[PDB]
Amino acid sequence: TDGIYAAFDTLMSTAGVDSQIAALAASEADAGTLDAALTQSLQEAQGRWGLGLHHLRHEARLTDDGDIEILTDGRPSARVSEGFGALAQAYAPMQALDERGLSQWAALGEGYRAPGDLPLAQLKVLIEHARDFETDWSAGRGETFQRVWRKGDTLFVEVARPASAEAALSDAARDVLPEAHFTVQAFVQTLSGAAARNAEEYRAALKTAAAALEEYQGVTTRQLSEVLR
Amino acid sequence: TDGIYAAFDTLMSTAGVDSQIAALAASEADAGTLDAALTQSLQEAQGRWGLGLHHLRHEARLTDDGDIEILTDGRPSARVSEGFGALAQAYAPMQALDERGLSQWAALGEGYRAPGDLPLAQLKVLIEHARDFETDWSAGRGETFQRVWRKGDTLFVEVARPASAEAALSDAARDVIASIANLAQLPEAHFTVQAFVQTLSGAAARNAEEYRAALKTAAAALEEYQGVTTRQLSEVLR
Repeated sequence: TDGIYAAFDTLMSTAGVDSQIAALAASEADAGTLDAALTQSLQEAQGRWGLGLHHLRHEARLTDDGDIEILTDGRPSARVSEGFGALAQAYAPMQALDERGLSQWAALGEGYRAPGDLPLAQLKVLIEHARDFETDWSAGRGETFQRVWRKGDTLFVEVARPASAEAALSDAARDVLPEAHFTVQAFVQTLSGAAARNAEEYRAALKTAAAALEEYQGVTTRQLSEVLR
Repeated sequence: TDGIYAAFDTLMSTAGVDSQIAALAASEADAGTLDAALTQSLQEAQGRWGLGLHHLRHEARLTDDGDIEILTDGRPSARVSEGFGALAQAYAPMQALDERGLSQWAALGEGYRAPGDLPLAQLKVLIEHARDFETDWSAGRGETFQRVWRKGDTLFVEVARPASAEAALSDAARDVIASIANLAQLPEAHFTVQAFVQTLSGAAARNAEEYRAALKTAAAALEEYQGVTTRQLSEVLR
């Protein structure tokens, strides 16, 4: 019934996106307002899930049969009514994760990717004077991984810490359902305008993305610590 | 019509481009082969004329009436039957030259351009690790200027030494007389060699030392083509 908007909201919560879609529908929002918000929410969620599909366009839309269709590059690939397990399966063959759980796809697709361990003084040059560019993954502060890319006027700063469903669910027990398919594994901080050509803003964006990542992974750990009697 | 091809070849000579359109047409080459040779010649010429129109696609084609049409971004600009001055005039409003005679347009158009005074250490990073990028003009050796940009898989290195047609033509005249008459009808009244753009691809296009050597190759090509065209014009004047 009206549980389709709730089901989507639930999906979004696995990513720490507070979509508020049921509330939007309840307000009697038109279909186009609903579709724009569904899509904006999904796009945020893709940045958190760590699936590694930045190179694909993500959309979600209302269908006549009361379902929510999820598209990648314009092709439908799943329906929300199908459940969260099916969404995961639809995404899986598009993914290319390495042994660290880090996507191997480039975010800009096809082209030169710079090393992930450039000197900051050289990375600075890309940031200030390059056009589009992209960096391979590298380790970063505190058990995280990080990479950066620019597309247009926007700099995207990705910080990731891959963490299986087991690894969290479990690790919450060291204190003495949807999260089985999706969880917050990464955070992408965006910069634009002058800030996207400022290497010190980049460095601060890493710290911002890392803190927001750990806050988001902290909450999932609490649920699986209180759901533990 | 014989004269149309010859006219085109003469225009090309002002950039030291030996286009051989008259000989190619006399062998009765087909329209596709001729059009390709016309276009390749014009693109080469544009690199040396220093008009500053790298952001535009340049083409030339045979017409039905036996003419040659010159286009910029698919739009007809002038036909060779109109004369060398008509083509110069069509280009003029597309140009944007600064005080020094250097073009103000970017080669990549619309987007971020790096400043011209960049340290070599920084330029080296762009060359090795960026994708597309562009630099404004910087000072080079011996009164030249220089800039560099990458588009896709190709690195472009431009060295220029701006020079009006009047300067080039009068220098030729001065040296001819000193060594011993409708000037208006020469193609050199409107066109002269001001620049050379050297190209690098594949791995060399991301190699700092290939770039340094392209700067010198480009400078030396500028000398060579200013040399050949000056000698060519002087012979006519003699």
